[PDB]
Amino acid sequence: EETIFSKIIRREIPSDIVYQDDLVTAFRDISPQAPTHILIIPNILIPTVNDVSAEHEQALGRMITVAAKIAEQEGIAEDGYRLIMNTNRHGGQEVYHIAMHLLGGRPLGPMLAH
Amino acid sequence: AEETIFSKIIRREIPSDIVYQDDLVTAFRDISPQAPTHILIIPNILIPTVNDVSAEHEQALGRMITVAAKIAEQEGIAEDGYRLIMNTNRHGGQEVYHIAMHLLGGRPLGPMLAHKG
Ligand SMILES: Nc1nc2c(ncn2[C@@H]2O[C@H](COP(=O)(O)O)[C@@H](O)[C@H]2O)c(=O)[nH]1
Ligand SMILES: Nc1nc2c(ncn2[C@@H]2O[C@H](COP(=O)(O)O)[C@@H](O)[C@H]2O)c(=O)[nH]1
Repeated sequence: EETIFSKIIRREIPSDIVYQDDLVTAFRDISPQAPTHILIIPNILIPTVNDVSAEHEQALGRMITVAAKIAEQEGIAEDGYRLIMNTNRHGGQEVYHIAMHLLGGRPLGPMLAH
Repeated sequence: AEETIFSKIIRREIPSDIVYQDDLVTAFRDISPQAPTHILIIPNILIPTVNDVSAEHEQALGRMITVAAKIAEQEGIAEDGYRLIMNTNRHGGQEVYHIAMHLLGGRPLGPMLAHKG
């Protein structure tokens, strides 16, 4: 059940890719929600965070280490930012290939609508 | 940087109720829960901010997520769904300078950002 994210990874549909290595691809979100909104995803199809196992841990860590790098080069590192992963209906997960959202460029919070 | 109370939680130097701990990570309930499940997963090493992460941390960072997934399932929220959030510095609203992943769930969580601008 490949999603559009695998075609993005493979440069078979256009996207603004900001970083890629053998574990991870990062690209700008097509419907951004903050001045910076970048997605960082594993190059392998893992549909939900429920599907992760210990073998994925390096790629999972790289997603965070890559978001940090990207936060710096976006000029958002000092003022700050948020990283978010959504899972299933309560999380609002829309694409079934795991993704960390990097959000920033302005004060962001609260974590959840009250 | 100096240690936060989380260090004393991890080291069991302070009274606590740890939900999970291994070589790499520790998890415990937030003191001010923002959802029916609100559990923090943190590395056992002081990393003040996400800006302080390096390659050598990638295994512990990955463990934070595989552990979040394990806890979400133990909590009965894995199928319904959940959010993992990490906050950094002022714009993220980071209150404690030891990195933490928030596992939030137990209800429909609303928009990913309530202030959507
Ligand atoms: N660049 C790009 N972004 C997408 C595409 N499809 C979805 N997105 C973005 O990625 C997010 C999907 O992550 P999820 O909703 O699964 O957490 C959505 O917020 C959406 O804005 C796409 O085909 N191209
Ligand atoms: N159990 C517990 N939770 C705390 C303590 N101090 C802060 N917290 C929770 O952990 C979060 C700190 O993470 P941050 O705000 O840095 O993302 C806060 O939202 C707060 O609710 C504490 O001493 N004990």
